[PDB]
Amino acid sequence: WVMTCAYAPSGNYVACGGLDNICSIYNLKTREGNVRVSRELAGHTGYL
Amino acid sequence: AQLLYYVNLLLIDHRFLLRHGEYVLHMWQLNADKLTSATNPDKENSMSISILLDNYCHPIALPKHRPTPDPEGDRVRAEMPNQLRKQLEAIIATDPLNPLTAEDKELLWHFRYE
Amino acid sequence: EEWPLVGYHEQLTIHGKDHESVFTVSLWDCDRKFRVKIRGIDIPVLPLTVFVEAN
Amino acid sequence: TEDRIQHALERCLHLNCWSLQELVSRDPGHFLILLEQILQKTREVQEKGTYDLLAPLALLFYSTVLCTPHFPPDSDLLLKAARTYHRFLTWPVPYCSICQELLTFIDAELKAPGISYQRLVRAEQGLSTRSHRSSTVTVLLLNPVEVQAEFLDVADKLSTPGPSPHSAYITLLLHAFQATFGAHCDLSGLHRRLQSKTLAELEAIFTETAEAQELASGIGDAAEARQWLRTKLQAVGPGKLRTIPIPVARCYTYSWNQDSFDILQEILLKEQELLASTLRVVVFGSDRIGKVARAYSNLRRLENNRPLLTRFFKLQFFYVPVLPILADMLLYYCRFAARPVLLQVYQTELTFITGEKTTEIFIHSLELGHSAATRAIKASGPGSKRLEAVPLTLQIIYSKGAISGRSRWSNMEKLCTSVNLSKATEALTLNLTEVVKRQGFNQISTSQIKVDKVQIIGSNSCPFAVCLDQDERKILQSVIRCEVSPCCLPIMTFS
Repeated sequence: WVMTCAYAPSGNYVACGGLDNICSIYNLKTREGNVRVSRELAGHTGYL
Repeated sequence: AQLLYYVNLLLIDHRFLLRHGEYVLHMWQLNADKLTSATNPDKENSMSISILLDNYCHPIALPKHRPTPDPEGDRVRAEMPNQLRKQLEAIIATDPLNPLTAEDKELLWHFRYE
Repeated sequence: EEWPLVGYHEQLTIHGKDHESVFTVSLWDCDRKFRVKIRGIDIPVLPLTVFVEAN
Repeated sequence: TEDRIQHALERCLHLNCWSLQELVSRDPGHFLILLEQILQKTREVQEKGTYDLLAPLALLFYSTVLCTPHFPPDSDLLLKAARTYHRFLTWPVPYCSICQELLTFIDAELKAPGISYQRLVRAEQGLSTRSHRSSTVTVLLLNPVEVQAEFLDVADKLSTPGPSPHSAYITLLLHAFQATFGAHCDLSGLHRRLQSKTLAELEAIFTETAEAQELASGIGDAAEARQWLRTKLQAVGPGKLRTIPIPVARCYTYSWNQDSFDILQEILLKEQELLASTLRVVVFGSDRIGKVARAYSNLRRLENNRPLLTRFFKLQFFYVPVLPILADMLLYYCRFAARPVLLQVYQTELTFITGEKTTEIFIHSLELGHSAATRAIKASGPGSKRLEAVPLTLQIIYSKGAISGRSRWSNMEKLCTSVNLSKATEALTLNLTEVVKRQGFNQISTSQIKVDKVQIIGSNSCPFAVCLDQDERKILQSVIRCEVSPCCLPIMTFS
């Protein structure tokens, strides 16, 4: 249930979120070059 | 009509109590067999029967009879009339493969000390 | 071998007793006609009319 | 009069009850005659063995012996009744378990007359003592748009506070004293003298009367208990016997347009100011108002796991299929119905895509997939404003069970958009909308198979949305395995 996304100005990070009430940040330039989840910014009490 | 299966169950168990609950029994398939009190070991292709015996808040025991003198025989000790005695003895004289008709049963039961 | 070493109608009838101290019922106090409930039959394998007949 | 009673009795054991309980109340003398007749019919059953006609008699006795204005000392009706119902201990459960609890009530009524009606009234009013304090509250959860205006009227009437603690204490004292001293007391003089007395002294008098009644009921011997109670009441202190009916209990009527039982905790705030105990929730019910059982679901587990209402009260829910006759019949049912009917709740073992596990319960149904997703968007609102079904690949093993213990297994791998489970030990009618051909339209093959137990395994890359009991607001996706098998606040039925 993704509702939003946001390319970082640097181009290294991308963010997304939705009804999960979490802003999942992903790193495109990963140590191993994979699409790895950098962070789960949780704390919001409603859909992102 | 052709009989296909059968099963038997004791209604009083081995410790003087009546049967209560749900019982599922396996079926022997068709003597001293038809008087069998065991369940079929073949639990894979055997006809099964499920029955219910109503529960009871307390055990349904069955007491032991107590021995009491029976004057019906003690003081009944004078020789019976020769005709009735003749009938009794003539009845007793047949082979054990002679089926006792109801009449004979009643006669013998009344004369249960001759 | 080591398998260790493994009443009367008056005591087993409700009548003459207070319901508080009832623990068993003699079989001879129950005048209800015997009753049994059948549920069904089940054969896993198919070999018409059928009918149980208890006796 | 006797033949009228016999006709009514034979026509109520076929609004035929209310008429019995309204013809006897006229004359203090009609309560013994009816009881005698009941015993005769009861004895016939005891002689015969007709299993199906005992519980209505066992409820009519309890109901009349508790409204009987007074039992003459000469009449030995209670002893004959106890001898008649003592011989049911040999009957199958539950008859012996209704008779044991009737015999206890007949000992409470043999030792302390009127105790079983003073307990009820005390409780229902909320006018208990500081030794044995209790309370009962009735909440009329009714939907204004569904209930009829006749029922709305009856509800309004019932809610109106009729009695006061003063009047309630006067009625309780009058009936406790009358039950014991029959006609030999002056109920007009006693009422006139009690009217001028103050509320506090009335409360003290009732507390002593209730303690004396309880202690007399506690005495082993019946014969001396009555004399001791009579002497105690004389120390505390021919006419015509008077029928004292049951005072209306406390009731509250709240407008329930919702389906969840959250309303109740909001009520509990004014309970902080309005105070084990018990709460009589009288749910008024329609066909779809299915969802009431779904709300029951929460209030069952939710509370069992987060006790909030149960902290003080024992809840009891009453289903109405939807003073005047409806008021009387309602109160009588709620008062004398005391045997619940628990409905089956299916159990589900869920393994999530993460790997966590927690057993759950679906009372009504279990939907999955396109149905689950559709309900997910129905519960979105602004989401559904800003927001075909690609099939979900599930390997499903369903087992058909039996009392014999021989489970017949079968299995299949499928690629179906949705799968809903629906109710017929029980049977679970199941639907499987297969995607015979994926595309914005997927071929739909509704498959109705009769499964009781099911085992669903979905690919970890194919999370499947799951709805339990049609609860559109809490669908569960991200599950990878689901194992389903057929597993205080009771609902209640009169029989």
